[PDB]
Amino acid sequence: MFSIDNILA
Amino acid sequence: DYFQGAMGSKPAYSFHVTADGQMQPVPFPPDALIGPGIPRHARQINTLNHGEVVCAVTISNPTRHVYTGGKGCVKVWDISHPGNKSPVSQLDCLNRDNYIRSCKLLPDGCTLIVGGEASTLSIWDLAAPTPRIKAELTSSAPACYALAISPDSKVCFSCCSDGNIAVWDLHNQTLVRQFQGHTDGASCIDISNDGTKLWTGGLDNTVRSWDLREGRQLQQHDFTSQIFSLGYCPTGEWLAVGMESSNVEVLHVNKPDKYQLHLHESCVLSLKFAYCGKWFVSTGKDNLLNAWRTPYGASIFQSKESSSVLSCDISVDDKYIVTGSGDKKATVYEVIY
Amino acid sequence: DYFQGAMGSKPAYSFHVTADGQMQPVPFPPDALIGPGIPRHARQINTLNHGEVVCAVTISNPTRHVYTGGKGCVKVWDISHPGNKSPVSQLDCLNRDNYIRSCKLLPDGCTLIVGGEASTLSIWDLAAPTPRIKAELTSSAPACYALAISPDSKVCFSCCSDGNIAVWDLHNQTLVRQFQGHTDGASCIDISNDGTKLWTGGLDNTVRSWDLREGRQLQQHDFTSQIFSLGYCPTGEWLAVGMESSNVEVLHVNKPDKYQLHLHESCVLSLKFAYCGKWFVSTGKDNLLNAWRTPYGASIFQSKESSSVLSCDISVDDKYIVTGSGDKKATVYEVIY
Repeated sequence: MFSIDNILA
Repeated sequence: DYFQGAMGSKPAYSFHVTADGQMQPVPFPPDALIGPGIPRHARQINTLNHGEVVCAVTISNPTRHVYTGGKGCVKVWDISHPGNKSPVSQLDCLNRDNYIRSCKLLPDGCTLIVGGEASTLSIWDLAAPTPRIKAELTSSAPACYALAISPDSKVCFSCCSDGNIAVWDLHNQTLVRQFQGHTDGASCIDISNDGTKLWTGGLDNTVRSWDLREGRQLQQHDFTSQIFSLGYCPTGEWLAVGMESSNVEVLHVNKPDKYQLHLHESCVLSLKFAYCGKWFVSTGKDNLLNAWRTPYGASIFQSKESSSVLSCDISVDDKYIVTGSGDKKATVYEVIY
Repeated sequence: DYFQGAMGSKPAYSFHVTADGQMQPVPFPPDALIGPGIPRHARQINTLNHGEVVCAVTISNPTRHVYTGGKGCVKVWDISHPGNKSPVSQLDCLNRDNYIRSCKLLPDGCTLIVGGEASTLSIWDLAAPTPRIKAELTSSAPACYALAISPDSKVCFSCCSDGNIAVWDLHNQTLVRQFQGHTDGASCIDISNDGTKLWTGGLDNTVRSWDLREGRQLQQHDFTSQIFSLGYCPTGEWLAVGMESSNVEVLHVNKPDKYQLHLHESCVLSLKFAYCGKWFVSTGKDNLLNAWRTPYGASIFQSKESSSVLSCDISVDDKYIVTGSGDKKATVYEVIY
């Protein structure tokens, strides 16, 4: 599971 | 010409992988890098200053508006008025702190479906004034990561963060089917060119094909890393898959061989086939938009942006490419033939 | 090591000038940058550390030895090994302080004619198997800038610093004729593919053609800057000219059109056609080796070296390119098809 914050930071 | 071709070269980046483990650098045919319907280059023509990371982008048909999904809202930009510096509309979709992850226009351009980091998909009427919310689909999955519309416009497919694929009857707003299989989030999705099969990629390292009539999983491809993006060639035969590993894998549909393409240094976050199917683009966390020949992946052009490229779209006539940026903007490119 | 092409794009750099004044960017045909006999990559495989600026280079036929002309010394290198990297012999000139400007082999590969910034042409026996100086041909001009050997090997043409082309009978070791006309040093020279016409470039801003039998001047072309290099296409029809500005011009022989090509930022020091005639290279004070499609000059590759590139040769088999450098070395490139 990936949120955009995970993907970016 | 105005711009002219100039040939470059790299250490071999494109490989054919046969049924066994065997990996051969692709010898490019004469029309790999040049030919009818093959771009010569891409020219940046607009920057759309959303002001939040653009996780989703789509372009209208006819091309005149672009939709950028950021944090809580979709902004609508009129690119047929090149001087505009701000949106013409804003669609308030989710909580201001939740990212939009996908936005899809219905084939006729009257309706936009939006999903992201929330339980609700919003359906927007785009017939004037004043784009307005027409309906909501409420799932019990925490988030939507990707959407696809059936070619007849009747159904919306939503890739859920729990790995399920929700099938929504749009007319009556009812979840009519759920494809169960993915054991982590379903991250991407496309439909086969004959419209009979669904193809999905997952954070469980699989690609799965599904029969749309019967509802059953048909194939499974297990990889060594997570899948972030995928695209089905509109003329058939080939599925491109963007990997967390930085590879693009071009799978020969039903067959044991594939192409492995290595021109990213990080995760491949998005990909999209041109409508003619003869080429596609991939985008990376490494800031690159790569254009690739179908199927074997000769590198047609590369554009290096200022930040991670999270999302992309190509217009219906293959004339424009839009990309969404970690630098809180979208870029419009014109494809020059 | 395998390499693959990757297409790129530049602002228009290749222009066609027709018989009327008209100047238009070239629309490249589909085989401009791609095809049988067109390089896809130039791989640097050897550095030859001469230790003086390398102002002349030549390669044996068959490909085996490279000759590098420096200051008061020609070194001989054996490239049948990579890799390697050390000279196998050296030819020490009368006074060791004058730059060598040109060296050329007779077809049998055991005679080398050497000329440069002294009033003497040297004939070296390389039978041998260790080199011996066979004759010294003395001129009253202080320097030779370039040499050409007649296709029948009987005659050496020397471009003198005074503008004269001296014709030497090699077997008898004797000055037989002078082509007079250039009103400043002749810097470069080639023979037409039929063997009947001499072409020379000058620091008087002209290119001249000469009847090798009649003995005198046929055509003249007047230019805006000094001429530093030229080559005649081995398959006929085209004459490439390298200029003090930075332009490469490709003149249509006996016809009134030309191409003008702009990818150098400085003087075009040297130039050489592939023996198949389908492409050629130029080298620049700007450190570039540029490869160009015949005649219209689509950019096949560019290689940026550490320093000024003063000289080049391409092997008779089109497999190798050798460049001479202001960094006191030569570079051997393997041409990858």
